[PDB]
Amino acid sequence: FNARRKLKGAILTTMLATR
Amino acid sequence: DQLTEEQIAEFKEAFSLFDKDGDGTITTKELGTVMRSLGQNPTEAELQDMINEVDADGNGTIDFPEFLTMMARKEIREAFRVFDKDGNGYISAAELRHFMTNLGEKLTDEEVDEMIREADIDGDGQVNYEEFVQMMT
Ligand SMILES: [Ca+2]
Ligand SMILES: [Ca+2]
Ligand SMILES: [Ca+2]
Ligand SMILES: [Ca+2]
Repeated sequence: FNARRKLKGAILTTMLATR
Repeated sequence: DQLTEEQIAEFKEAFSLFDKDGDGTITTKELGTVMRSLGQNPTEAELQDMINEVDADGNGTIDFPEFLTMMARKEIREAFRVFDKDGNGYISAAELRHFMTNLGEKLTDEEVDEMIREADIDGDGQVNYEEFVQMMT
C-alpha cells in the first residue's frame, strides 16, 4: 500500500473535478 | 522538468478514480458522474469540451497517456473543502474514510491512518489546510 499515492491521487481527482 | 515514478503513479491513481468501469478510458459520462458526486454540475457541452481538449487522438475518450499529457502540462482550497466536510479546518481520519468510500474505494483503518500520517506535519493526527497545500506543492 502506497499511502502518498492513494492520498495525492484522490486530491488530484478532486482538484480536477472542481476545476 | 522531470516526472518521477511516484508522480506518475499518482496521476495513474487519479485517472483510475475517473475510470469508473476500469476499461482504460474516461468518457463524458464517467466524468459527469464523478463531478456531480463531488458537488459540481457540468452541462453536456462542458463535458464534451473537457473530453475533447484532452482527447489527442480523437476517438472520443481519454486514455492514460492523454491524461498524463494534460497533467504534466498543467484551486487546492476548493478541494480541501470537499474533504473537510464539517468545515472546521481539520481533515479527520473519519472524514477521509468517508470521502474514500464515497469514491467507491476499499480501505482498512490502518490504511486511512497511514494516509493521515503521511500528510500530518505537526503531529496532531489531523490534516489542516497548510498541510494539505504542502502535500500538493
Ligand atoms: Ca471507463
Ligand atoms: Ca483518446
Ligand atoms: Ca473537519
Ligand atoms: Ca496536522
